[PDB]
This record gives sequence, structure tokens and C-alpha cells, in this order.
Amino acid sequence: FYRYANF
Amino acid sequence: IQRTPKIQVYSRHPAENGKSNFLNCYVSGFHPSDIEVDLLKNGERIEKVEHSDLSFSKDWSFYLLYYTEFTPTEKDEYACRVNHVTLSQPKIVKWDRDM
Amino acid sequence: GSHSMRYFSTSVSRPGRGEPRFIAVGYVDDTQFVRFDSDAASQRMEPRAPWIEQEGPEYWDEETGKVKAHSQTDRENLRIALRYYNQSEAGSHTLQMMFGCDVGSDGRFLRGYHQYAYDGKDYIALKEDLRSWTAADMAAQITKRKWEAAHVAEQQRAYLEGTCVDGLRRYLENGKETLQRTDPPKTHMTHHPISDHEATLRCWALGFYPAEITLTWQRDGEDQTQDTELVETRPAGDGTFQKWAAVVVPSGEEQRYTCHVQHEGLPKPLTLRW
Repeated sequence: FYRYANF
Repeated sequence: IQRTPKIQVYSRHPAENGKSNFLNCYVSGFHPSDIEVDLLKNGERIEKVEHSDLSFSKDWSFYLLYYTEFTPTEKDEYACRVNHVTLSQPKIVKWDRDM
Repeated sequence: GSHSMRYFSTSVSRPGRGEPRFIAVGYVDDTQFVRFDSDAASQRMEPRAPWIEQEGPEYWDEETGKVKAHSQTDRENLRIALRYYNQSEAGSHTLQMMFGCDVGSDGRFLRGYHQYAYDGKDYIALKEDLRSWTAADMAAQITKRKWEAAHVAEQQRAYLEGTCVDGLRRYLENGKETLQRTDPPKTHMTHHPISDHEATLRCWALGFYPAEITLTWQRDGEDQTQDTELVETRPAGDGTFQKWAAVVVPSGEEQRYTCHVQHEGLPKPLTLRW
């Protein structure tokens, strides 16, 4: 299952 | 930094003339990921070569497998041509049946 | 033994030639099972292993949603990195991301990963405690401060210890015949004179899975590190792996050299001697 924040 | 590809050209199975096999060109340890890889039969680019999905190792360096079905013969010479920004000219690596 | 699930993503910007290309792949141990390519026609997460094809239409819908969202996030992140590093909008840059988890033989959570690299070098990573970040440079420290304040780690912690683990255990069961196998290496040696006074010995390991393996040459029982040529372990294409190690030896002295092969599929390490 793939994972469900910017720099 | 940029990293130059480590290139390996080999068959899936030890080669036997007349026996169907797969010709592989594995490039690894490179960066950036932009790269062009061709398999050559007697100097001529082989059509319809497939390759793996772009992935990378723990150190972030990329690896790809290029491959095509083929049947080795005594006469036919095979090689892999790798075109990458770290190479002043494409590296052409000949298939050696024991490498 | 233990197992891992990893997703690897690569975003590459291409000024002028449109938006960044995003490619993601998923693995369980050394077996790939999904892919997504932003340049492809489907715009879908796609199966790349037989044991995942059985997943229903909802799986493929959800995975596609999740990976497309990542794709947009890293597109934004590339632009921010340009700013942080004061780089021209003309250059091509790379943002890589890796995440996933390890479990023990009993399926228990062992460790989680969530890390980024910019232009091929560490940018920021979640530490093992899953509560803190390691930033590689001043640019990443900006991100670290933001993610600490926004408690970004707590979420990742969750997925890593929950969804990630469940998925791996599920895949390990569904792909049991493929994933819980070990294929021992088939070994042999080759030998080629290179001159009147030297010859090559090459020690081969073929058809093995998983990819982890150790090949070592000894002479009269002493490891020969620095003179061995060792190639990177490579895929055969059929789901198994290959490796060789070679040494150049004085002609007539071949018998002094032994190749030692270690792999989890071998009850006892093998020793080969010409």
C-alpha cells in the first residue's frame, strides 16, 4: 500500500 | 556530483549456439537518471528492446535492465551501447560469454 | 526470515520540455510488484508481479490516487528546492524519495523509512526513532524546522507501523510461492590464461534469490580483498540474480585459491577450487 507536506 | 554507469552485458543463461536465450545490459550506479541504452547485433541497433522501470539503490544511484530475446550463433557479435552525460562518447561494451 | 517493502520515486524536471517526469516503483524484498509513470498513457498504478494482479478495482483506484498525490507533492518540492538552493529555472534537477518498512519473521514491525535526496545527495530523512529528522544541509534544515513544528513525523510513524506493515504481510501471504522462496546459487568456476605467467579464475553464482550474497576469494586461506574484481549483483531477468568475482593468479598456482559463497539458500557456505 502506497502512503497517503512540502519542503 | 555525477556518477558514471557500471555496465554489464550478459546472457540470462550461459550461452549455447542455437539455444534461445535473453541478452541483458545492466547499467547501475549512475546519476543523473537520463540515459540511453541500446543493444547492438553486429553493429546494428536491435529493434524492440525492453527495459525495467527506473529504480535506485541505497546510495541513491540508479539502475536499469535492458533486455531482448535472442538466439546466439557463432557468427553474431553482440554489444551494449550506453549514452550518458558522464561519457565523452558512448561506451560500447562487447558481450563476452564469460562475463 | 525478515522482509521489506519499499517504494522508490524519482522526479526529474525538464525546463522547456513540460512538467517533471515522475516514476515510482514498489518492491517486496527484491521483487518488484507495481509501477507508476507520469508520462505513460494509463495514468494508473500498474501491476508488475503476478501475485498483485488479483487485487480488486478499488485497490488500483486507491493506489493510483495516492501515488498521483505524491507526484504533485514532489513537483511542488522541486520548485521549493530551486528557491532554497538559489538555482536557475533553466536547469534539470532530480528529487528522489524512498519509504517503506521492515518486518520480522513473525510479521512484527521492525523499522520504517521515509527519506529524500536532491540531485542524488541526501536531503532529509526520518530517523529510526520515527520521531526526528536528519537534514543534510542548510536548505534541508529549513524543511526540518517546518516538519518538526507541523509534527509531520507523527503521521509517517503511523503509516509505517500500520498500513505499511499490513500491506507487506498481505503481499507476503498472497505472493507466498514467489516471495517466501529461497533459490540457492548454482555455482561454477571459469579459468582463462592471460599470458605465459598469469591466468584468470572467475567464481560464478547464478539463479539465486534473494539478491543478497557474499563471494570471497582466499589464497592459502587468507582473504584476497584488494585484488579481486567483484561485479555488482545483477538481475537475470527471470526474477533471480547473478554475481561473479575474479582474481588474476600466477599460472600453476590456481590450487592455492578458493572461492567462498554465502547465501541464505545454502545450509553451509560453498568452497570452490579449480
